[PDB]
Amino acid sequence: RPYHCSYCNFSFKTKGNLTKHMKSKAHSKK
Ligand SMILES: [Zn+2]
Repeated sequence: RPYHCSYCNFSFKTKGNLTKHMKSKAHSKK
């Protein structure tokens, strides 16, 4: 699963999704 948050453990299956997390104001300015 090459799609794990840079903080949580919210894993996805693709980029469109992982990005959806890094898209919203989740928590990844780094
Ligand atoms: Zn996260």
